[PDB]
Amino acid sequence: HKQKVTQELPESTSFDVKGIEQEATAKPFAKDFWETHGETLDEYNSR
Amino acid sequence: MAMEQMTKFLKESTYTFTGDDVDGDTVGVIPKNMMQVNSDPKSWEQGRDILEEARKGIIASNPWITNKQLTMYSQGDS
Amino acid sequence: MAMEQMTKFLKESTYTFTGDDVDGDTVGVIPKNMMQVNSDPKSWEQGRDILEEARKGIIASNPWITNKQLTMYSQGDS
Repeated sequence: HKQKVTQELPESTSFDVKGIEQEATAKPFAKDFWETHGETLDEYNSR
Repeated sequence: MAMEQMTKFLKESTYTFTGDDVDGDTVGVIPKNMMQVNSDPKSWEQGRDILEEARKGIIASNPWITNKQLTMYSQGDS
Repeated sequence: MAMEQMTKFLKESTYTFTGDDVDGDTVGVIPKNMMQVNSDPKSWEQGRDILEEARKGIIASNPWITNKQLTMYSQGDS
């Protein structure tokens, strides 16, 4: 008699959904002003 | 020190709006980061003018409000 | 007695850091055990200097901070 059970296995799949990635942590407004205008916020308002 | 440091951080990075006579002379608070129009952060100043011309521009078109006075709010990117 | 004893224990084994004008003139508290550089505990003093040269050394390189002022903290071994 033939064995009515096959080594063939059932298959499940992962709920892999990719949406839209996020923007990285934008620079702080103080550091933004620094490496763009070479001088901090305090040194800019003293004028 | 925590108070002075969070206060300095909010003072350097945010900006209060104000209009006509309103108790407490403050209508909303938006960060100086969400108001730029260029890549350099000083440009926030320019982006401020439009808003003060927009808010008034709305009051000059929607006068029926309770007071001739709106609010202001910046959630997410808006 | 509990107060005086825990106070003496913290005074003999810890050390407050301080910088420029900061409300309360205290920026972090690290134990005198995690600052040694040799096997003898007095060496903590030496290990202190580096930190006061490192913190300043960071302020002299990262001036854009809110205040020219950092914090300090020692969790685990760090």
